[PDB]
Amino acid sequence: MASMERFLSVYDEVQAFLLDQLQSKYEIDPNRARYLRIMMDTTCLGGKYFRGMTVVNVAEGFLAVTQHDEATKERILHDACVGGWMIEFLQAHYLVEDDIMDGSVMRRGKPCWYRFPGVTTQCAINDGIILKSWTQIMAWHYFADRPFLKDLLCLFQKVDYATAVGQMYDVTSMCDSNKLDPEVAQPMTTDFAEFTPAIYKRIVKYKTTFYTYLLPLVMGLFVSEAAASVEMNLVERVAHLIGEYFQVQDDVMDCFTPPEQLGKVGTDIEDAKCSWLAVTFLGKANAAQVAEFKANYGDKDPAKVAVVKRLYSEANLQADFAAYEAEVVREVESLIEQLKVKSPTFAESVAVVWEKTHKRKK
Amino acid sequence: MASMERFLSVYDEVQAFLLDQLQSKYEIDPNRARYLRIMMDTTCLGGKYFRGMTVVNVAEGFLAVTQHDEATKERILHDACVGGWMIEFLQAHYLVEDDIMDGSVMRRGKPCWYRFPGVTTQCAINDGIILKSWTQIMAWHYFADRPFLKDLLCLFQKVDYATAVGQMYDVTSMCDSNKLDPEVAQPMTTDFAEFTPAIYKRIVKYKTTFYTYLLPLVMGLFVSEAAASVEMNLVERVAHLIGEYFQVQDDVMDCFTPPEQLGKVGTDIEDAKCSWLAVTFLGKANAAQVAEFKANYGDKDPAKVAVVKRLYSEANLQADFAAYEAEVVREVESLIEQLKVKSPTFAESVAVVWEKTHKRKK
Ligand SMILES: O=P(O)(O)C(O)(Cc1cnc2ccccn12)P(=O)(O)O
Ligand SMILES: O=P(O)(O)C(O)(Cc1cnc2ccccn12)P(=O)(O)O
Ligand SMILES: C=C(C)CCOP(=O)(O)OP(=O)(O)O
Ligand SMILES: C=C(C)CCOP(=O)(O)OP(=O)(O)O
Ligand SMILES: [Mg+2]
Ligand SMILES: [Mg+2]
Ligand SMILES: [Mg+2]
Ligand SMILES: [Mg+2]
Ligand SMILES: [Mg+2]
Ligand SMILES: [Mg+2]
Repeated sequence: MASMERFLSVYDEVQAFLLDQLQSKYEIDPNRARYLRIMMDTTCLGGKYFRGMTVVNVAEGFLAVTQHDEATKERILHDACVGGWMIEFLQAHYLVEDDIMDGSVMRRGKPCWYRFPGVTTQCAINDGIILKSWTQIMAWHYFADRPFLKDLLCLFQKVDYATAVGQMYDVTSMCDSNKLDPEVAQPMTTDFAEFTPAIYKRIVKYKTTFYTYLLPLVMGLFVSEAAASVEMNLVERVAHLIGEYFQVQDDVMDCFTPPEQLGKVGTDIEDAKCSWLAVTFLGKANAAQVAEFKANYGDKDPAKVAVVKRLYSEANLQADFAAYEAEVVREVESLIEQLKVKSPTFAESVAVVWEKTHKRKK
Repeated sequence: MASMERFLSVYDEVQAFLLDQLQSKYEIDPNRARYLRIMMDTTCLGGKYFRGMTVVNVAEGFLAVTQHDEATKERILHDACVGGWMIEFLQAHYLVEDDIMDGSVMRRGKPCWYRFPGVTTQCAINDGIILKSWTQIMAWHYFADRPFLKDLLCLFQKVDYATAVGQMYDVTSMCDSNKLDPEVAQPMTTDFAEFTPAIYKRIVKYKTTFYTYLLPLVMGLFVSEAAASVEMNLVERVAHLIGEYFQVQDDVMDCFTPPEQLGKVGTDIEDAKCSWLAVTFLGKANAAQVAEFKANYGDKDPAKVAVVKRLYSEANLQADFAAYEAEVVREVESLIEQLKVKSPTFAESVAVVWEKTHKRKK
């Protein structure tokens, strides 16, 4: 695709600036510099680019309906692409750490960064932190001058914090709230009482909807100076909605999509994750299905995992997903309809994002 | 001490705000809220507070020589204390991750956060990231309104990045630059050719002098609006100097201070760290001392470590430290003398910081 290449060319610009700066203000030798180019390529590239592309889409949207000089068109698109990369670098950061926290094996068809032979956990934690700093380095370099800079950075760190908070929700989801205590070794739940639709939704709201949807949509508005031309409550509500759906597909895919298509290998069952499959399962299963699940869930044993998979198939959980999906389509089309009142171009952007998300295979 | 208590009371304010906000905008249950109060207390408290106190000192300095209304005095001190906590929270973040990367056991007389039974590595990585976000949450809450806010946040992230970059230098210091490669398992150096004074100094410049000295000194100026009344090159140079010395003491203490006085247990020998002791040792030892060191360094074996300790004692490395220290006193007093020309009050601040650093025991 010819817009993908234009986005990626801005990466090459950004990568060059970052690496030049390291050699020239941070006294880095070429081998460490090389290491960081590979760390940036490995953790920032080979994804769908839908977070960053989303910023560009929103910006091109306002550009088609507004008068601008050719140079402003250019600047604005360039700003959109750098903004896009901030979010991709923000994601890279989170995935590096997440793969560590989750015990993952592959991502984008390659081993997870920390599993690289010359990397390891000790380095990966810090590479992760580098990824996050890079995002602030870009912002300050490319946007120091822009009227949207405070707003952009205030949003970004609010989104970053929601995500970290959401991450803490996810990684403690298999613990009984009342037993959770830094002094005491955390035992897994036996009741699964907190695998509810409400709690599931809280987890996913924070760990994924802010950075996956809210941030790119609102950033696209910021770099367009168009935030006053939209109902912000509608934007928040639609980003939460689509973002929840996006995480539901992620959960479904963890268990049911073969790793070669997915580019990563599922770990939710092993990890005892409060995943959409698990919550939906516990919502429809009988007494004997529940008990069989309690005795097999949250263990690396390939045979116990096989059982949970067989339980999930038995429970016919694809019916539940069709119902789920049908309701989300209702509400998304609704919210897009509402967005049309003050901003038809933006609601068209939302519709493209939704379309891409709905039709996803990996 | 009665200024320590006033600083800590601002923590209680900040802690309350952060935790209230979680319950009221982030839907946190009391048990997760509790977990984060203990994580904040454990990682933010029980240290010397010299980074944050340093901001307060600098601010009180400009307040004694300037006319202000009683309310501005108050505001400015409050701002200084919140600024101070940003750096303490920034340090907390770095120590949580560092203890993981370094394989440490204790800090401030308690197990390292990740070694807590109810915490673990998976949670600690993220608690760490929370710590860093808290710093931006404070800034934006307390200072959204202040004229120094861009400057403060631009500096902070520049300092944060230098540190992360310095961390990558430290954790790869026992690798031969030319062998370092993400695809290939990293073998320790056999030559120790990169354990030089120049390389040592580059490591420490980035991993410690920016956040330990540059940031608090410059932040104290920012919240005082007094940055134009100082020679910034002199500030940078003195912060680098004192900060290097501070890391040298840290290295010396790692090996030679008993854990009960230190509050942490040394790991530099085991970890193959490019530490001041190692570099100085390699700088004065004979052919047979060097070879004996090469065969014992970078191994957890208590007996190989015993040997490196015995080699360090043999080499009479406390003479070298006295010479080192005598030269730093020369240059610090020099730089403080220079600081007196445009700003005598600030140079007095620097002198207090230096005095505290020089006379430290843990
Ligand atoms: O590993 P993946 O891709 O399956 C999965 O999506 C990863 C993921 C989702 N949301 C976040 C937020 C921060 C870091 C990682 N995140 P999950 O949430 O299931 O770990
Ligand atoms: O663990 P400590 O206290 O001995 C030691 O000081 C810790 C340390 C120094 N500088 C940094 C910067 C970021 C994180 C940790 N840092 P070291 O550098 O020797 O790990
Ligand atoms: C569910 C979430 C938010 C994590 C998976 O992220 P993506 O599937 O967007 O990862 P890439 O496309 O960037 O590989
Ligand atoms: C050498 C450095 C910079 C790390 C040790 O930091 P401190 O010795 O300042 O840690 P606390 O006083 O905060 O425990
Ligand atoms: Mg994961
Ligand atoms: Mg996860
Ligand atoms: Mg997943
Ligand atoms: Mg350490
Ligand atoms: Mg270290
Ligand atoms: Mg140390």
